[PDB]
Amino acid sequence: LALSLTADQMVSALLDAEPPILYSEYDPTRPFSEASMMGLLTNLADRELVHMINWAKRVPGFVDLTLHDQVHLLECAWLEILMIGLVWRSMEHPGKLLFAPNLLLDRNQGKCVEGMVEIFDMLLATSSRFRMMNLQGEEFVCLKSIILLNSGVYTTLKSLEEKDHIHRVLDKITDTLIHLMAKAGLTLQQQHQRLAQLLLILSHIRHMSNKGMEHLYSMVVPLSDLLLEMLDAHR
Amino acid sequence: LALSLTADQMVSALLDAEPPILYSEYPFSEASMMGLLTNLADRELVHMINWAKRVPGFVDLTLHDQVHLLECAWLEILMIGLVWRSMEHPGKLLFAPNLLLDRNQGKCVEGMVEIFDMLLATSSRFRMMNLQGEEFVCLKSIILLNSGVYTDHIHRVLDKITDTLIHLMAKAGLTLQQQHQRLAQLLLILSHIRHMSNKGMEHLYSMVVPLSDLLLEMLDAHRLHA
Amino acid sequence: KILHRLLQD
Amino acid sequence: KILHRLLQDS
Ligand SMILES: Cc1ccccc1OS(=O)(=O)[C@@H]1C[C@@H]2O[C@H]1C(c1ccc(O)cc1)=C2c1ccc(O)cc1
Ligand SMILES: Cc1ccccc1OS(=O)(=O)[C@@H]1C[C@@H]2O[C@H]1C(c1ccc(O)cc1)=C2c1ccc(O)cc1
Repeated sequence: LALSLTADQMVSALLDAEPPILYSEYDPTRPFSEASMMGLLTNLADRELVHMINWAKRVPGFVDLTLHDQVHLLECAWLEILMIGLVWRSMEHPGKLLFAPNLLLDRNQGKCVEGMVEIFDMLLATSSRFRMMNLQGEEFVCLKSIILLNSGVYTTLKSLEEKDHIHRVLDKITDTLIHLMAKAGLTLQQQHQRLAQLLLILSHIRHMSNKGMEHLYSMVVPLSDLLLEMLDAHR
Repeated sequence: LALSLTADQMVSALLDAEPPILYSEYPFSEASMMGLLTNLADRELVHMINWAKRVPGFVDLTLHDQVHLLECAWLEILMIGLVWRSMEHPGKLLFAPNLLLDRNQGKCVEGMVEIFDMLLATSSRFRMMNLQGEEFVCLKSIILLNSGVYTDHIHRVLDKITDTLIHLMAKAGLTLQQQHQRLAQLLLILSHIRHMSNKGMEHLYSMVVPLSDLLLEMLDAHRLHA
Repeated sequence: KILHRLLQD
Repeated sequence: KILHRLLQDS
């Protein structure tokens, strides 16, 4: 239904489906605490989720899935997707995480909430890693789509049918990535290398998500009803 | 030195360094089941450490760096080996030649069913793709070096292993398009293996067994951020 | 099932 | 650490 897309068509599809960069509520007059910091992040993430759900609908191949499968992928990949978006926004702000245009934080402000500075450093390291490889927006939207379709593809005779379609879509996104790198004047070992480099970072993004969610489902500062629902999927 | 290797020399080096397939101690309660696995995993850890030393580029790292990679990747490495062993045994997990387990046996331990199914899913996924041993040893080394690097020399080596993987695929007669597609399919699986590892250690550092002083030392490395 | 509802616009 | 020993071990 959407496998007949050329690479260029895949790209603009992804680029036009991009969610906006939302703003926070801070307010640098409030002296900031663990509770205020957490509130800001929770309010922000919660609003992003609404845009994320509607973005996913515009990811090629996603609506061809049953509602059950759609629910599962988002339940598995939401924080991963928030994280890579965070990392992407922050590419031009070294040593800083741009949660919002009005919410730019350094690792010291991450110490405000316990066990968050570790993930903060990882997010920083990823952001710098992207800046170093000079990630492109076209490459980014592809990466983010890959996270959505891949994070929960495994985790009936009909359940195996949906899995194969997703694999077909993922392969189409791979081809798109290669296409992009080729047009940038990269060699071929370079394309393969860069491809491998990018996909390996998804492992780290998954790692940060798991460690991130591990702390989040131990809790003070009321999570939103949608956030609680997503969070509940990972127990 | 590892950078000077050829793709064939890379594979050969990696194959030759393969740890042996250990046996388990000759029904299952939650304690005995956990006992067998802990013992088996404790013994495997010793060979993994020697295997790591023979991974091209790994000895070039400081001792601090070597310890760090091993601490992060040990369960991932145990997991990909298990999934690989269970290649030709659909529906079963081959922990050892004398320890071939299925879903129902995995229900003996609280929370292990979920990881078992994932492990089984990864295995059949390897089976469906016809994962070759040459590719397997490349993947396993990548896990060691990539998990966790962001936690430059390593990336030079990572690029080298990538070169090796493509070189293997080109050997098997895959077209260019089939080559990057298969490369991507393999690295995306590593994302799931990372996931299985994280959920696995979530439970591991809550538990009954004696648990090795070395094994608790590997577990303590992940507790520091619980 | 908010996610379920929002996926159904 | 015990891991330090094994990595330097023969
Ligand atoms: C690990 C941890 C400990 C304590 C508190 C939160 C923790 O999770 S964390 O890894 O840092 C995470 C990362 C990042 O800060 C957290 C967070 C987030 C999401 C929901 C929520 O209720 C609170 C925080 C982040 C984020 C937020 C918005 C984005 O658009 C993108 C990413
Ligand atoms: C998540 C969990 C819940 C309850 C008990 C253990 C749990 O961890 S788990 O994810 O399944 C894990 C996977 C697999 O079974 C566990 C396990 C292992 C390792 C050490 C140990 O002391 C106990 C178990 C596995 C394994 C073992 C040896 C191998 O060569 C390869 C893999």
